[PDB]
Amino acid sequence: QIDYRDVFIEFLTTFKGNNNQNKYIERINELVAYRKKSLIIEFSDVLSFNENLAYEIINNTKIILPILEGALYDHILQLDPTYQRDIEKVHVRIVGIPRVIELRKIRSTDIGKLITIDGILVKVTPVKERIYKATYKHIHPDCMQEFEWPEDEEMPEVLEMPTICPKCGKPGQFRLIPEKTKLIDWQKAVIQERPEEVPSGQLPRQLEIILEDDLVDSARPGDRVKVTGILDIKQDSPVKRGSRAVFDIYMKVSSIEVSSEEDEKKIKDLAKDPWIRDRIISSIAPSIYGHWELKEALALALFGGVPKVLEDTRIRGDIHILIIGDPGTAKSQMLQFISRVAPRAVYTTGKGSTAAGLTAAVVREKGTGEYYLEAGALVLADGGIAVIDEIDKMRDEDRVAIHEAMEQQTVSIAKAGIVAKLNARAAVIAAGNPKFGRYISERPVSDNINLPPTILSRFDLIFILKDQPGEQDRELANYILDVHSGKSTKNIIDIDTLRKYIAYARKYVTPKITSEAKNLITDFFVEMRKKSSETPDSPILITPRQLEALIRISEAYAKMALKAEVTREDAERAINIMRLFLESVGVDM
Amino acid sequence: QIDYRDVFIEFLTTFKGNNNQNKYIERINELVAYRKKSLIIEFSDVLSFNENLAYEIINNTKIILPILEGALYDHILQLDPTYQRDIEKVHVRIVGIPRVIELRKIRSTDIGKLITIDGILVKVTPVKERIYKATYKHIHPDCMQEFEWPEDEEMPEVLEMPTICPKCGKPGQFRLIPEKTKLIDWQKAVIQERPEE
DNA sequence: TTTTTTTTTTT
Ligand SMILES: [Mg+2]
Ligand SMILES: [Zn+2]
Ligand SMILES: [Zn+2]
Repeated sequence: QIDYRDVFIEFLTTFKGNNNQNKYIERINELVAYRKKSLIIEFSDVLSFNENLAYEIINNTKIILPILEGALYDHILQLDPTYQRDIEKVHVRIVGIPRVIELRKIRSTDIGKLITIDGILVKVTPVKERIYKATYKHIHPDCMQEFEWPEDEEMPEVLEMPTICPKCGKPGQFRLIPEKTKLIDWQKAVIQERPEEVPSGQLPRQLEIILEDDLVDSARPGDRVKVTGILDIKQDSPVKRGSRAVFDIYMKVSSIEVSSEEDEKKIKDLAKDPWIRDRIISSIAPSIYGHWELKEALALALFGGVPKVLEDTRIRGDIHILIIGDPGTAKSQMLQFISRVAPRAVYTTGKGSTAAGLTAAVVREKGTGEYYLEAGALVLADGGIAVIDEIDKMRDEDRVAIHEAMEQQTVSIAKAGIVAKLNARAAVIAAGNPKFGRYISERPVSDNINLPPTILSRFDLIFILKDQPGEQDRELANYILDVHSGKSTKNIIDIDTLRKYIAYARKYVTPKITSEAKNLITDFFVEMRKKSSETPDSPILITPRQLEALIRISEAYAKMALKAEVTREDAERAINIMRLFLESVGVDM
Repeated sequence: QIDYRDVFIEFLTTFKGNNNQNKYIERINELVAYRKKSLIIEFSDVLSFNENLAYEIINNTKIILPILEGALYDHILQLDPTYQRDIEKVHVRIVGIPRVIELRKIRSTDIGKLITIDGILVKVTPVKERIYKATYKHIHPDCMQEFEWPEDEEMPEVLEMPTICPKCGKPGQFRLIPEKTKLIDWQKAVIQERPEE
C-alpha cells in the first residue's frame, strides 16, 4: 500500500556507518563511475534504519524489488545523465537474510520465498545466452510480418513458439529473428552441502542454482559460498508425457557471497609482536607434542615464496615438503590440520585417487554427445595447497601426473579431441612410510622409502620422523592424556584468525631480497659446493636447484612477519633450516 | 545516408602510403592478376583518410558492407573487363579493429557488433558446402514447377522447405534440385583462449 | 572416456 521508494531513496543518501562515513553514497559512487549496474545492501543496515522496509523486502520480494530498482535508476540518471544509453537496468542485491535453511531440510513450504543457503560450489557451466523476448516472422506468402511473441510478459523457462499469427490470425510456419531477439547472460552451477552437515551413514546432497546477468563467473569450483534467492521447481522435458508428476527444485540466485576492516586491523596488531613467527609456529597443530622442526617447515609452505618470471623460464614460488615417518608418528593428524587452516587446500589419498581425478576428467554429455572437461584435484588447488597422504601407495600410472605439476606447475590434457594446458600452481605436501616398517638410519633415504629418485629431487625439503622409545615417553604420555582431558594450551592463535592472517599475507606482501641477504646465501652455497666437491658421496644431491629453495624459504620467512624486505636474520634462519635438511638425510658436513 | 561509395573509390586510388605509392592500387592490380576476389584494408588507413567512413564500417557493417563491395566490383570490372565471367562477387575485409574483446569477457551486449578475438586454433573440420539459394520442385500431379524457395532473401542457416507452392498456391510435397542450387564453401573451426589469460 | 566387475582378447 504505502510506497517504500521514498524511505528507501533517503536511506541510501542518509545512513551513517561505524566510522561516520556514509558508505552507501560512497558505494553508489563507483557504481556510476565504473558502470557496475549492481548494488549491494546489508539487511541489518536497512533493518536498523526502518524495519518496515526491511520486512517488506523479505516477504513481498517479487513485487517490491522491481519498484525499488526503478527508483535507484532514476537517482543515478539525475546524478549522471551519461548512465543513459550505457546501462538500461540496475540490480539491487540484498545480503544477510536471517532466513538460513540447511540444504537437507528444504521442504515445500519454502518454495517462492527468499532464503539463504551455505554450501560448496562443485560444478560450473560455461556462460550461455537465454532468450527473454523473442521476435518471430510468419512464413506465409500473405503475411511477411514480424512480432515479439511473448507479448505483455517475459518468455518463460520453456521456449514456446506461437501457433496463431497475431498479425493475421492464421497458423503456419514461424521463423526466429535473432537480430531483434533480446538475450541475457545465463550460467548454471551446482552447490553441495558442507561435510559437517551430512548425517551419519548418508551421502551429501546437491542443489542446482542459476546465475544470470552480472552474477556469472562470480565464483570458482571448490569455494565455500553463501547464496540468496528464490526456490522454484525445475521443468526440463515437458514433452516427455507419461507419469512422473514429480519435479526437482532449483534456486534462482539474487546474491552470492564467497567465504573486513576490524580483521585487517587485528592482523596488523599481531604482526607488531617481535615474536610473531614463534607464535605462529606454536599455533600449528597444538594437539601434537614435539615435532618443532616439522611444524616450522609446514608454516613456511602455508605462506610460500614469490614467483619470478624471467626472460625465458619461470621460477615457482611454491614449496614442496615430503615427510617420511614410522607408523603412528601423527603424520596424518598434521596434514588434516594443514588442510583445515589453509585458505584453499585439497586433501587426497594415494589409494583414493586416479590420474583422471587428479588433473581433469572427460565427461561425455549423453544428451548431445558432446565432450567437456571437469576440473581435477590439482587444478582445484591452483593458488593453494595440495595435500597427498600415503603417496608411496599410489599407482605408478597415477603418480606420473604429479611429476609435471611439481616441476612445470602445469597439466597437459590431450584426450577425446581436447587439447589444453592447465595451470597447477599449488604447493604439494606428501607423507609416506618406510619400506620395512620403522626407519633404518644406516641405509640411505633412497632405498628406505620406495620411491623413484626422479621424484625425490623435486621436493624442497624432506623430513624423517623416527619413533624411537626413550626418556621423552613420559612427557608424550602426559601431554596426550591432558589433551583427552580437555586441557588446552594458551597463547595460541585460533584457526579462524590464523586463516585470515595467511590470506592477507599471501595477497599484500611481496618481500624483496636485499644485497646483504644475497651475499649470505651465495657464500653459504659456494662454501657448501666446495665442501661437497671434496666428497659428494650422498644420496641427496647438491645441485643448484637447492639455491632456489633457499631463496623461496627466505622469502617465506619475511612474508610470515609481514615484512617487505628480506633481511640478514631471515637469510640466517633459512640457512639453518636448509642445513638441517642437508644433514638429516644421513649425510654429515 | 551519404553515399560513401565514391569516397571509398577515391580513398583506394588516392591513399598516401609510406611514400604516397598508393599501395591499394598495387594490390588491386595484383588481385586482378591472380583473381583473388578478396581485398583487405586497414582500419587505421580508413580512419586517417576519413574517420567518418571508418565509424560507419565499425558501426553499421551489416548494411554498408555489401554496398562497398558493389562499388569495388564495378571499379574492378571497369579497370579490367576480363575479371567478369570468373568472379561474380568480390570480398572486402577489415583488419585492425580497435574493438578488441577478451574471450571470457563476452556478454550479451556484444551480439551483432563487429569485434575481434585473439586465440588458438584447436580443431578444423574438412571443407564442406552450404546452400544459400536452393531450387525446389513441387511434386503435385498438376504442378511440375521449379522455383527458388528463399525468395528475395538468402537462405537462412536453418534449412527450411516451402509449405505452399508459390507458383500454384497449393501445399504438398517438394523435391530439391541439386543441379540448380547455389552453393558456397563452408568450414568450421574452434578457437581457444590462450593459457596466459 | 571413465570406474567398475566381469569374461575376454590384447594391449
Ligand atoms: Mg597416517
Ligand atoms: Zn501471419
Ligand atoms: Zn505447385
